Amino acid sequence: RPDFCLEPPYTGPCLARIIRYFYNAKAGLCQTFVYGGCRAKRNNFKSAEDCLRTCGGA
Amino acid sequence: CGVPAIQPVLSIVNGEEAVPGSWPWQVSLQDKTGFHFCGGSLINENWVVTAAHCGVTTSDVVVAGEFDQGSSSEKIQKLKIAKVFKNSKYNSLTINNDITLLKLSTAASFSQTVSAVCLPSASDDFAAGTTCVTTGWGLTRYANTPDRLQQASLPLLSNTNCKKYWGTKIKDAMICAGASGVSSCMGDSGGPLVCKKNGAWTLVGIVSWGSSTCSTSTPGVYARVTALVNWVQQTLAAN
Repeated sequence: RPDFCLEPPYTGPCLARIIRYFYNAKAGLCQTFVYGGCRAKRNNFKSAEDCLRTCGGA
Repeated sequence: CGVPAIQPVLSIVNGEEAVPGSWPWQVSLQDKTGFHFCGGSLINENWVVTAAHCGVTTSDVVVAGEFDQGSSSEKIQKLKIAKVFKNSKYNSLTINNDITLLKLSTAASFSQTVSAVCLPSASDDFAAGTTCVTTGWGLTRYANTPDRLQQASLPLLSNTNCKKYWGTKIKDAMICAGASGVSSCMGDSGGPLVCKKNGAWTLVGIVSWGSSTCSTSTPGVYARVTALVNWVQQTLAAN
């Protein structure tokens, strides 16, 4: 899997409170986090399914 | 516009609870489940102005006349969004031109707790040092959002002083304010930064971005409404 899957979630400098998903390699599951709205890193998905299809097993 | 039926009482991290309904143009942008993700400002009965980075869609709703998001009994107006008008010049990289207009499917019913904020003229000059106000339900501690609407008074900053910290990240459609002991924080985006113009509260900025830890000693950055108001008027006139 892509190395970006191993990066901690990134909220960014914008001040929104948008729910996104990131893959947590420590648990092996995608979890929710608050995204600020801009400059998203790649371990940031709009659905748990997208996240699992891209990072599952990382 | 710009004249609350209920006068606010002044004197967001380090802000204070607002008098219920004293910022009648403040709306809460929520998803289909009622989850608040951004703020916004009513500019008339059929339009709301917010930030482009909020990514609002027609599936989201505009909640007007709200004060306590933790109160189920509180009377509010859940308004459906007919169409979203994101400024095509919004730069997803520099965050410049961070503004979006929301056209409501059904007009909001103005009242003592629901009304519009005034818009400035493109040539208006709000001097640095001017004490303005920003409001919203964003975090009060950098954590869940506060239930009740918060407010904070803060000074506008000169571009020169803002750049002393942010450097070249400050673009022409941005205006800074703060670094004075308060700070907008997650959940405040899209909300208003208002200053008085001949006694009427006028939208000078839209919460955009800033300190990644909501530090109160760092300049907050807002979309500069004077630089984007012509786009606003044009969008309304065409729709």
